[PDB]
Amino acid sequence: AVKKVGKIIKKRTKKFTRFQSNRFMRVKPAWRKPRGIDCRVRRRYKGTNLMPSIGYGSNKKTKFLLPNNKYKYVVKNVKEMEPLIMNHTKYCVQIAHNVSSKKRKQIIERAKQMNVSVINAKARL
Amino acid sequence: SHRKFERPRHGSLGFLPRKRCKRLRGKIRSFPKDDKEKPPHFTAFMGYKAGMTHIVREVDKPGSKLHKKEIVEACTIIECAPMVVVGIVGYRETPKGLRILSTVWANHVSDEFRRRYYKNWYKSEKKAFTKSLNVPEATKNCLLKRIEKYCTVLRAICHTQPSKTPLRMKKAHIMEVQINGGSMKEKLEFVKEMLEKNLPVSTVFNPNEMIDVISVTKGHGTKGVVSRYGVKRLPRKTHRGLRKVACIGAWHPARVQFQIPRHGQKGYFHRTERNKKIYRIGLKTDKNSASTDADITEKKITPMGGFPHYGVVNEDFLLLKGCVAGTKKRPITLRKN
Amino acid sequence: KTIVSTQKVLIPEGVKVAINARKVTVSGKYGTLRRSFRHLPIDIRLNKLKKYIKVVMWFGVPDSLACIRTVCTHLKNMFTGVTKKFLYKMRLVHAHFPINSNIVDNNTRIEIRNYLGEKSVRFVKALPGVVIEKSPNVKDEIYVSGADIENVSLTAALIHQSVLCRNKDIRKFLDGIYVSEVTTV
Amino acid sequence: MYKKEYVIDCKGHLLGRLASLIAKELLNGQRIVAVRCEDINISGSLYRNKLKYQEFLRLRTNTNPKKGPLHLREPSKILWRCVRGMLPHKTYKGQLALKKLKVCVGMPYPYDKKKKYVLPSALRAFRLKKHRRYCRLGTLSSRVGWNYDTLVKKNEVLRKQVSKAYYKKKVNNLNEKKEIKTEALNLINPEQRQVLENFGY
RNA sequence: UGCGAAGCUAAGUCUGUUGGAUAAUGGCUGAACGCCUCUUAAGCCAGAAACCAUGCUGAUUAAACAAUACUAUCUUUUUUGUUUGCUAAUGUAAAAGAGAAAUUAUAUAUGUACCGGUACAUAAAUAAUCCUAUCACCUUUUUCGUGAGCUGAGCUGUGAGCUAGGCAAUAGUUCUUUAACAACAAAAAAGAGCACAAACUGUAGACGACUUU
RNA sequence: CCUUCGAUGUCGGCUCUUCCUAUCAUUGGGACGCAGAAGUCUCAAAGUGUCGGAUUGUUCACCCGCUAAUAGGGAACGUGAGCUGGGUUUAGACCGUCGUGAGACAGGUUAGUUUUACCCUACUGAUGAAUUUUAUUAUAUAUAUACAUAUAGUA
RNA sequence: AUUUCACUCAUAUUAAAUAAAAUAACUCCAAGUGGGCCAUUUUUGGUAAGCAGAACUGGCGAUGAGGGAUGCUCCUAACGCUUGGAUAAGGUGCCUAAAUAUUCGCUCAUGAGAUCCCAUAAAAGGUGUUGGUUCAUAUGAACUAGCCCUGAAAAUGGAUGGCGCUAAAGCGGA
RNA sequence: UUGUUUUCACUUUCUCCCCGCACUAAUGUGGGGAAAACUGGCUUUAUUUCUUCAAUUAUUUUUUUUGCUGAGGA
Repeated sequence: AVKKVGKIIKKRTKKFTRFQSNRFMRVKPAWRKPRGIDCRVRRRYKGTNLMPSIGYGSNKKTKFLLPNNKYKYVVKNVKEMEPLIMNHTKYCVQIAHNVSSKKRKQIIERAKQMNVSVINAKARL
Repeated sequence: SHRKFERPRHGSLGFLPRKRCKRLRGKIRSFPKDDKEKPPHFTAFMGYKAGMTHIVREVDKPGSKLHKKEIVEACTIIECAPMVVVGIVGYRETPKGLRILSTVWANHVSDEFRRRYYKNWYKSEKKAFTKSLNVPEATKNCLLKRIEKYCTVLRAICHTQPSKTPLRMKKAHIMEVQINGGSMKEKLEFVKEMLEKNLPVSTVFNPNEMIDVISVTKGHGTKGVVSRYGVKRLPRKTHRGLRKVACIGAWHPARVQFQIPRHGQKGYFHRTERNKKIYRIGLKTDKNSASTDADITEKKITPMGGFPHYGVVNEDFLLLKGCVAGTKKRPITLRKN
Repeated sequence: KTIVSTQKVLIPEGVKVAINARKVTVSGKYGTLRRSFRHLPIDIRLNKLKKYIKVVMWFGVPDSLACIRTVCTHLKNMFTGVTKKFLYKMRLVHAHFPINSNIVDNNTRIEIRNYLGEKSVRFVKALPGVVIEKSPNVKDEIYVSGADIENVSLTAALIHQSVLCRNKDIRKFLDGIYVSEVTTV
Repeated sequence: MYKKEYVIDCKGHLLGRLASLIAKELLNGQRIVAVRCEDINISGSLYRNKLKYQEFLRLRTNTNPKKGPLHLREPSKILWRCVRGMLPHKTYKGQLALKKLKVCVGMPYPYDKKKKYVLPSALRAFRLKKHRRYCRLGTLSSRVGWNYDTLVKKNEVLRKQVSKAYYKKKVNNLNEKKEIKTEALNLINPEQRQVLENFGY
């Protein structure tokens, strides 16, 4: 079912799962196109595991932005945040996972004085 | 394809499942159909199997190769001490079957009767039937009037007296004997008169009368298909043993049918056998219960040395023509035809 | 499908007729007969002061119209059976073995013996309102009489059919009880 | 459909049409109680329907008849089985619909004192041409092995006598109420009397 | 090797129903079709080792049920609530007036009164109907029906009314109208025995189970 | 030649059950070229029963005999983790015919290992809890109630 | 015959019509394939076959969706993800969304009948009923064809898909 | 070898008469006759809100209550 949050339409949630991954442990849920011969899912039999197709693609005006209507940009130190000085309204920042606590604090304070929102602002504290 | 040679199936499917009986006591599946003309009367009794003897009797069958000769017949002795009538149950007819309206009790019931309600009577304090026997006669008569008004089948709860027998068991056997006979009011009065007194075999039955016996057969545990259903033994060369049924079904249906004989419980089955004739009703009081007019010897029924595995028959008894299902000491229900 | 078709029956003199929702009661000096025609779509009109009964059928197809005359004949049979009792005269014929007839329970329950010398008793019970008696003029006769033609004729048929011959040539072993004639009293 | 429970007098109805109507009601969620099931009618002769039931009786799993089609002879159970066949009983919702139905032979204690309804689109009097054969479900059941027909009949005559007494009392009370009302109609103000007279009260 | 109780056991002994409704067939009355016709119309009869019952076996095959005996602190009204694994505590397959008991026939019924019949009424879109809803409060004039306590009977409460009077509602335009039923917890107020095991048994038995003391 | 050649154990008999009816006998009928007796044709009918042996691996057959009758069929040519292994159908060997020969032979003969269930289900017997959105063919001093009733343990 | 000069034969609708005709033509390199099968119509061998062999076209294969209960091939219709609308095939008593619709006939079956493929039925019969036709002084015949009946027997218990349906929920129409 | 022309036979009765004369499905009836003319049909005048003005088609113009949708940002 589609979900609408303002101008943001997500044509589908509950991402596609690999056929028979539910009942086989060696089959991981990551999607694989069933090549098969009599493959049910490949033949598009009713009531089973529909395949992804380009028709589900989201509107390209709102394709990559987060629930805050801003594109995510991942930063590793304070110097990667300079471009946002004049993109603060359309980009939000996210600190990379392997950034230590000092660089994290410095990034948070620099983003705050640049008034750029931070996604994972309360991590490692 | 078809069987090369036909032969009837092994055993009857009308006695299935050949499982152990629920109870030790024989249970009347159905009482004789009530005839409104006859005066009210009891239809059933309970005794205990004592053993078997044989008797000599003079045949009176014209045209029979025996006719005027004296033949020997096997007889079963059933020790029938008098029961006690203790209660009354009324049944009415509903589309769902017979429904009990109520059961009323006598004013006094024996400890032998109360014992049947206990698994551990010895260590209990025997409180059963202690405060419900002080009901006023007003409500007793009210219930009896309702039974007379609405009920169509009357039964009398009566119990045996095992203390009069050599049995080790002390708790009485209880059943209900259907009162067949006159109107509902006449049945009510007939059982009300003898609501607490003894019921001897003589009141229920007569000599030379054909009756039916209901009892549980002698048990044998699990038996093979050969001894349980009578199937034929396999030839001596059979690889994995010969005491079995070879083919237990065709390929299709891809199942075993319930009609195929298998191993399982044999004996301890409930059986109702018809037409056992009463040859003699021997009385406890008389000293020549086993005497005849051609014997004139003073002797009682108990064989010299006691009844094997049973004891001595010190009470009323009846001599039944033929054999009766069950072991010695087995409770045996006798029913009118 | 004809729009309306009727038939008229005349009521004789000493007969009282009551018809309610095609249930007919005919009373006469030989008793009362009843008959329900509620299995037929019929408009029955009884004229009492001018006698006669008219049975009319609206929108009758030939299959249903065939029953108008049947009902009328049944009514006239009730009339005649109530004014003069129906009487079936029966003869018991026999070749070598005479047939012994005994009539009991007030001219019902006729029992015959010695049918082909069988020395076994065959008895038939008369239908309600039917009497069986021996004729006073000719000996091998039997009178089956009563007010209801169905009951009387059925009793005659029962007497005839209770005495059939088995495992023989039926066209040579002719003995049995046969309806000789039908009349009234 | 919108009542808490509908009590249906099954006397004189045709079995299949009654079952269809009951099935739709139960699926839509209406609890119904079917009384006097022994008086249900089936089109076709008694012998023809008896042949149908014999064909049904000859039907059993030959490996184990206990598992087989349980045949059931009470006419109430015959109606219940027909309704179940008109129903998706193997689903949860279908099972709920099936269990919302109660069938009786005769009229037991609660249902003899409540209003009984009738379905016009299922009476024999409206659905069968008179010149055609039909059978009575109680008679068919008795020929098939029920043997409680006469008992239900005598219970019904007793119930009818009780009902007739009740009806006499009700008619007398209605007459008394009518007389009280017609006396009171002259004691209300003429405007109220005029309104009631105008609208038929 | 003889004999061999007991117990098992057949080769030994005992026992193994009668009703309904039908088929075939033969018939009854009887039109179609003036006659005839078992009906190849309506309406009936008799009828078979068949059928269905009866009788018998099971019935944790109905996850079925009844009557009885005895017993477990236990049992009834009001208020507030159910916002170490636990020790206060909530669920609806369906409240919104979930309103409605005569019986029957369908080519007719039902009531009444006399003796199935006769006569007279009633009903014939029958639920297309009827019944039930709002007049709050409080004060006064009072009338008629039910309950406590008192003695067929006085009084108080209650329900339904009559006369006259003056007294309220207000949340900004609706977001389910929180309205039913059943249960549960806390607190107040009133009253109210067995079974298993064990030992024994052997009518039982692979073990359970069963019969017993 | 459609399915099975990374195998569906291939004849018969024995054992055991069930089914069909196109009924052999038994039940009750109709017809006859039907006197009786016996019999033949035929209907409803599948409830009951359809056997002992000699020869042959045999099915079939064919005799002896009993019977009331010794009907015909199906169920993976019912039935091999049920047996048996006589036959067929490996490897030894013999004969006849065929072949130069190795060898062949719906030509005969003799000898030749028959595996596994403790799993699921079915079936047979044996213990056994739990069962409220569940059940009720009533319960109440000629009279109300489903807007109701119903605990649980033992017996 | 060729070559060069002349003159000029509709075109402003195009030397007949129509054309999502240039989505053309051509070249190069290369994959897979080279067991087919089915339906309609035609057709050979065969007693026949879900048999064997061919012709045309469409399919299945390679392909789901709605319907035909079910079904590789039948009918509708071919497929990005959605919201509304309206339909096809086929249905509207319940299962099952929609008619116990309306209107007119027929049919009673003691083994009724009930959606192409499709899940068998014939010769021969009937004084069942319903219409027609042609001969006979309202009769008798002889035909005809609708529905119904006989002909019509098989093996686990059973299948218009089930229930059931007869003032149809059957058959032929509207 | 087409037209044209002609004859009778076609209606309602809650009418009369006769026969059956109560016979009907009937508050009527069957059979056989006479009658005008209500009914029915036709012609002249006035009218269409007493009443009718239809149906189909072509060609036009509105209307009741309502479901879903709102791309874009010049």
